[PDB]
Amino acid sequence: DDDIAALVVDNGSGMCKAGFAGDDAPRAVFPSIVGRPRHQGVMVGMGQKDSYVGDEAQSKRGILTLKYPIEHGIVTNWDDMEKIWHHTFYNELRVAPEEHPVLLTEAPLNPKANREKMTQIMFETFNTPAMYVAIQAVLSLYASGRTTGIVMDSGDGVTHTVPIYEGYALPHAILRLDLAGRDLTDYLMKILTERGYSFTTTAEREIVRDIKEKLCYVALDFEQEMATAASSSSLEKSYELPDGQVITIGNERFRCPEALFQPSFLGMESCGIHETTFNSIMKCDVDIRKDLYANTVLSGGTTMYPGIADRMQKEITALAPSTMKIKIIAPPERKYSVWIGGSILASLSTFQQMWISKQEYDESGPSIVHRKCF
Amino acid sequence: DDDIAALVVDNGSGMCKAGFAGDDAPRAVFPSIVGRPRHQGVMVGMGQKDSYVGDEAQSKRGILTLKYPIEHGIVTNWDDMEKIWHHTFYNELRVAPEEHPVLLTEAPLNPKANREKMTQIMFETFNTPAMYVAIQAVLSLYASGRTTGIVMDSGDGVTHTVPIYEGYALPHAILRLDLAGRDLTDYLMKILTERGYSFTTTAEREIVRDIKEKLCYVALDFEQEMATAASSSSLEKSYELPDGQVITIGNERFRCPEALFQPSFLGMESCGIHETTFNSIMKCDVDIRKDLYANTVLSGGTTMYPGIADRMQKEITALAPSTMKIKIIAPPERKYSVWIGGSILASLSTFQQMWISKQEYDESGPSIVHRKCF
Amino acid sequence: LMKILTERGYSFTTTAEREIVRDIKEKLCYVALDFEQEMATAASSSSLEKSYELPDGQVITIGNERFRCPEALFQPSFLGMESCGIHETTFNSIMKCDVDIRKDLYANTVLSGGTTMYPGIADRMQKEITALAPSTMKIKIIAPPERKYSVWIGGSILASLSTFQQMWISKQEYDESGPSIVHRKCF
Amino acid sequence: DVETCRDERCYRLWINSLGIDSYVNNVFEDVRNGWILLEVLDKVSPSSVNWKHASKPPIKMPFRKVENCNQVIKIGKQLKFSLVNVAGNDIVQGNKKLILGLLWQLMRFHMLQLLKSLRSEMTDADILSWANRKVRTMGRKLQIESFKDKSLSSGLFFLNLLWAVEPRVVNWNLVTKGETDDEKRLNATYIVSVARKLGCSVFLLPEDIVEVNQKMILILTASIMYWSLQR
Amino acid sequence: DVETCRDERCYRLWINSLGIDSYVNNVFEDVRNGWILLEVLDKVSPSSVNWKHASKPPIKMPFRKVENCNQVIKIGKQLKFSLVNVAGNDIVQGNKKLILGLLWQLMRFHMLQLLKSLRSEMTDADILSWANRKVRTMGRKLQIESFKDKSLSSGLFFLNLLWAVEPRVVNWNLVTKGETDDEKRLNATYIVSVARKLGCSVFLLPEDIVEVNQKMILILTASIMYWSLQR
Repeated sequence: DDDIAALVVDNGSGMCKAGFAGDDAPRAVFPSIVGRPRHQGVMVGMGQKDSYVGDEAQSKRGILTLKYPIEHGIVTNWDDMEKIWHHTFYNELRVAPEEHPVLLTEAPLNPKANREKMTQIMFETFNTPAMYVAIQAVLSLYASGRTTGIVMDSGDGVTHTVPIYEGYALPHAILRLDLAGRDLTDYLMKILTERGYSFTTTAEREIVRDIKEKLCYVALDFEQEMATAASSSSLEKSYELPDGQVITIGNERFRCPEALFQPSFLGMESCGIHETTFNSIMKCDVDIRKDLYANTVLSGGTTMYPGIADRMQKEITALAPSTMKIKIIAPPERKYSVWIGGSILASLSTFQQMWISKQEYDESGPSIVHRKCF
Repeated sequence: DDDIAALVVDNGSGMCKAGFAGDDAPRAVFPSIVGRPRHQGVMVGMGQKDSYVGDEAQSKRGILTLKYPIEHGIVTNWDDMEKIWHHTFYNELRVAPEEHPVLLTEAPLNPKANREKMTQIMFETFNTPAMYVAIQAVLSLYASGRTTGIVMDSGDGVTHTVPIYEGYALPHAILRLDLAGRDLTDYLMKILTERGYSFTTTAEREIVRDIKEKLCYVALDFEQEMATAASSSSLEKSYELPDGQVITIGNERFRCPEALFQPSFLGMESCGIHETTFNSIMKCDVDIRKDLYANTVLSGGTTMYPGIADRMQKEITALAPSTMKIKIIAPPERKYSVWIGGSILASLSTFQQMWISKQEYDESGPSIVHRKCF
Repeated sequence: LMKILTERGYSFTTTAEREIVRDIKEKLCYVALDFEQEMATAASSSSLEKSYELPDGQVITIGNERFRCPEALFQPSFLGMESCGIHETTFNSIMKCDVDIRKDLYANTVLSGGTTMYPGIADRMQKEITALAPSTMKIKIIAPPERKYSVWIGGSILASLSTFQQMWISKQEYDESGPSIVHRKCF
Repeated sequence: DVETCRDERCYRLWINSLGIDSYVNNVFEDVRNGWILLEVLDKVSPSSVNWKHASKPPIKMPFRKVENCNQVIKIGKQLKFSLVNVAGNDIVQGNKKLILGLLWQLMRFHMLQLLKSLRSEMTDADILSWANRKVRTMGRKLQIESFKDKSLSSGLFFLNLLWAVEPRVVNWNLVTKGETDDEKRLNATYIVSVARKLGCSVFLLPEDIVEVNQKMILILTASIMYWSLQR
Repeated sequence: DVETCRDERCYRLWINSLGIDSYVNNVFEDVRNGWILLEVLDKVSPSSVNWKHASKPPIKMPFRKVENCNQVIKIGKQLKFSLVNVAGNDIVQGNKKLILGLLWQLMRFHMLQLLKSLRSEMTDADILSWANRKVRTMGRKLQIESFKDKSLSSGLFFLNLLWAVEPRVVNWNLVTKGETDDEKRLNATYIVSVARKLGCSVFLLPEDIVEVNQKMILILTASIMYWSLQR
C-alpha cells in the first residue's frame, strides 16, 4: 500500500512513464527526449545539468543535441540516462531508491552489455533492494491476446524479431537490427538538407522528427512509387517552420521508411525487416512455424507508418512457402500498455520471487540479468 | 458394471485406445505418437513433462523427437511409455490402477524382456490387482474368420510370422524381424534428404510419415520398376510442406517398402518378409503346412502398401513347392479390432482365470508372463 | 563466434572485419574437456581472457567464448540444431557397419579437415567415444598434425596413372545417363 | 459431434446443483475465466483452492484469467487427474476437449469421494447396497446390480426407493410403466421433481435416467440416501 | 485539468495548517514571490533557509522575487528533490506544473521526516502501528493495512481512534455509517472538527478522507497521535 510497491519505470525513446505498482496509470509521464548540450552548458539558475529531459529540453532543442539518451529503444548515453533516472525518483515520484524494488523495461533484443550496465547502475549507483528488467512487448501482452506468434518490435534504438511459443521468447531465434526510428529521423534530415534545406537550429533538429512522423509513408512498390512521385500533382506536401518558412516534401516521404526494407539506403549491409522476421521463423521448431506465420504482430513507434502492414504482408508472402496463411497483425494501439503491464506484474505476490536481489547481484555480479530475466 | 471391469489398453505405434471391458468402442483414442524433447524441456504451464502424447505432441513435433515410445510395435523408451500409461488412467479414463485388472496388448513376436518390463511396471509401479498381455492379431480374430493359418504382422517396431494351429500360435516356428513402419519412415527421409531435401523442423520429421503412408507403393518387379521410374512421365508425385514449399518423389515411393523384401537396402543382414513367412512354415508340423500356405494373412499398418499382397504372393509362390495352392489374405480392414477383441475377452467370466495376479507376480517375479500368456 | 562476440556489445560492422572473426576463431578457440568445469574455469579467470586487435586499432577481449565456440560441434543445441554432436555420429556409423570390422573402426578413428584443428579435440573426442563404446574397446583416436597439400597431390598421382582413364565419366556417358551417373561411378 | 452437445448439458446441470455461487448457462463459455472451475474444485475437494491467488469476475485483465485457469490445472494434476500438453490458457481458449475431460474427472472424483465417506470410508458399493436394501424393507423384490443397470431407464426402481423413503411424496396413479420412450421420459421428469421435493439438490436431466448415465445415477441415489438417513 | 483545481485546494489547506505566518488564499498566485515557499521549507526542514538573503513582502522589486525563488529551488535540490529544467523565475512565472511538483515533494518529505522522528527514527509504519494498536485497547477489532486503505473513506476508523484517545469528544449519536457519499461526507467533516477540538492543527479537506488521500491521512493520524501521547 503505496509505500511499498515497486516503481515501474518505462524507458522510451520519446517518453518515459513512471509510477507505482498496483496503479492504473503512470504518475509521471515526461519527455526523454533527453538532450545533452554537446557544448558544456548550464544556465546559472540550474546545477551543472547537462541532460535536460522532456519539455525543458524541447525549449532549448535548437541549442541542444537530443537522443530518443535512448535511441531506437537502446541507450546510447549512459550518464544522461543516469540523470533521467535520478530525476524520476528524486524529483518526479519523490521517492527513495533504497526502499523500493524497480521494474525497468527494456527493448526487445537489447544488447548484452546494456542489460548489465542498467543492472550495474541500479544496484551500485541507486542501491536498489531489487530489480527486474522486462522486454516492453511482453508487458503489453500481460496487460491485455495471443500466446504463440512472432513480434517485430521497432522502437527508437533497435528492432528485433522474437519468436514466442506459449508466452516464452525463443532466444536462439531472436534477431536484432540496429536500425529503428532515430536512424529514420536522421536519414530524412540528410535527404531534406541534400535538397538544399537548412535544419540549422537545435529545436529544428527535432523538427525532422515531426515531418517523419507526420508525412512518411511506406510504399508497396518502391519502384512504381518513385515514378508515382514523378507523376506528381498529389505527392508533395508542405511543412511550416517555427521560423514562418516552408518545406516541401515529395519522394522523401516514402524513401525514408524504405531504409527499413533496404538498409543499403542507409549504407548498411543489413537485411531489411522483412527478411529478419523470415530468418527467425526459420530458426524455430519445425512444428510452430505455421503458428509464427499466422501471428506476425508488429509493435513499437517505427511500425506506425501507413502501408507497413501491407508491405510487410506482400514481402513475407514472397519469401514464405507457397501455401502459408500469412496474417500480419497490426493493432491500431501498437499508448500506456507497456507501463500497466508492468504495474500488474510487479504487484502480484508472484513477482517477488522473480527479482534479482541486492544479495544476488553481489553473489554474481551484473551478468546475472541474463540468467534471471528469461 | 463399470466400476469393475478390466481396462483394455491397446498400445499402438501411432495410436493408443483405452476403455472398459464390456464396451463396444474405445473411450479414449489418442496420439502415441509419443514425443520426448531430446533437450530437457517443459513449458511453465506444465509439469516437468518430457513425453507429450497424441496431438499436444503434433503441435511441437518440429521441436520434439517422436516415437511411433512405441516403434514398429515395440517400446523403445520406457519412461515415456510410463508417462503414457499414467495419462491413460489418471487423465483419460480417470481411473485408479489398484482396483482394475488391465489387459495390455502387445506386438506379435514382442521381445522377452519387454514382456517382463511391462509386467514389472504394471505391478510394482501401478500396483495392478492383475494383468494379462495379449498379442494384438489374436484379439482381432476373437472379435470377428479363421483358426489355422499364419499371420504376417507388421507394425511400427516389429514384424513376426506366427504359424497358428487351431487358435494356438506355435512358439517354436514364430520368427521376429526388427524392421517395421519406423524403419521405413526413417529410410524414406534419408533417401529424400539425399536428394538435397530438408526436413529440418520437428513437426516436419513427422511429415515423412505422411509421404510414406500416402505415396509409397510396393513394386512387383523392383528391377523393371526402377526403369519404369526412368520412363517417368507418371511416377513423380508432389507433396506440399506446411512451409508452402514443394517435394517431388519418384523412385523413392516404391524403393521405401522394398526394404521389407530386401533389408540390405537398410544395411541389415536380415532375410526379407517373404522368406521369413516361408521359414516359419518350414518349422511347423508336416501335416499343417498345406494349411499355412492356403491361409497367409497379413495384418498391421506396414501391410497397407499397394502391391504388397501381389508381391507377397509372387514371392511365396517362387519358394513354395511347385504345387502348393498359395492364398495370401489381405482383408481391407487390416480400425478398432484389437481393442474390441480385448474388451470381449476381458469381460468373459472365463478370463478371470487367465490373468497373472499380484500374488503370482510375487510368487514368481516378472518371468511368469512367459508362462501364462501362452 | 561473431554472434556471441556481438552479444557482448561488439561491433563487426565492416565487411573485411566479418572475416576478422575467422582469425579469432582459428587463433584463440579451444575445445574444453569438461565444458562444465571449464565454464567455472572461465569464472576463475586470470588466464582465460585473451585479446585481439582490430585493423581499426581497437581491442577485443575473449574469454568463455573461446571454448564455447567449438562446443557447438559436440552439442549442436548451442546452435539451435536438433543434431547429435560429432562424438555420437562417429559412434552411430560404427554401429551400422559389419559386426567384424567395428573393432577395427574404434582402433582407427582419424580426424581430418580444418575444423579438427582445435586444441583439445583429440582428447575430447577420445573421452567421449570412450564413454559410449563397450567397456573394453581399445579406442585410438588419430590426429596427425598435418590434418597442407595432401588432397591436391593425391589427385595429381591418381589422375596421372593410366589406370585412371578407365575411371572417369566421359562426355558420352553423361549424355547417355544424365547427371545422376556421378553416383554410380564415383563409388 | 452430437455427444458434445449432450455433455454440455450434463455437466452444466451437474455444476448448477453443487451449491456453487455462480450459475452456468453454457459450460464451454462460462468456464473460460477459470472462476467457476475453482468453485467446483473447492466443493469437491474442500480447502484445495487458494483464493488469495484468484480473481473474482467480472474480469477484464487477461492475466487474471490465465492465472485462475493455471491454478485449476495445478490442483487437477495434484488430484492425480490426467492432463497432458495443456495449461491454463487452454481453458481460456475454450478447449472443449480439455474442458469436458476435466469436468468428467471432477464428476467421477466427487462421486468416489462421496461413497468413500460412507466407510467405517464410503464407497459407491455402500450406496448401491443401501438403495437395494431400502427397497426390500417395503416388501418389494426389484433390485439393481449396479448404477449402470439397464432396467433403471424405466424409472420404476427410483420411484419405489423414493416411495420407500417417504410414501407420501409418490402418487402411484401418476406413475407409468417404463416401456415406451415417452413413458420413461414421464417417470424420469417425475422422479427429478419428487427428489427435489424431498430436499435432493440434484442437477441431472430426466434423460439422464432414461439413458442410464451411471455417474448421475450414483449421485441421485446418494442424495436420496443423504436425506433418508436424516428423517 | 480538474486535478489541478483539487491539488490547488489540497496544498493550500496543508500549507495553512503548518503553523506558517502567511495565509494562502490561492497557492498558484500567493506562492509567486517565493516567501511562503521559504516558510514551508523552514518548517519542514528547520534552519534550512537563510533569511539574510531573502526579502519579506510586500515586494515591488522583481529582483527580490527571483532571489527568493532561487533559494527555494536550491534548498529543494539540496534535499534531493527532482527539479529539472527549472529555476526561481519558474515559480515567479507561476509554472503550475513545477509548483505542484515542488509542493508534493515537500508534503511527502515532511511526512517521512515525522515518521522518522518516531524511531528509537520515526517512520510512517510506526504511526500506522500506533493507530491500529490504540483502537484495539478499546475492544474494537477494526484495523487498517495502510493509510491508503479504501475502508478509510467511511470515517469509522478515525472516529473510533478519536474515541479511543478521548471518548468525551465523540458523540456517536452524531456519527453515521460510511456508506453513501453523503454519509461519508458528514463523518469526514465531523472528524476534521473533532480532531481540531483536541488540538490537531490539520488542514486536509473533508473530501481528503472520503477520497482517501494517503499523504493527508498519514498527517492527520500522526497529529492525533501527537496529542494522544501528551494526555
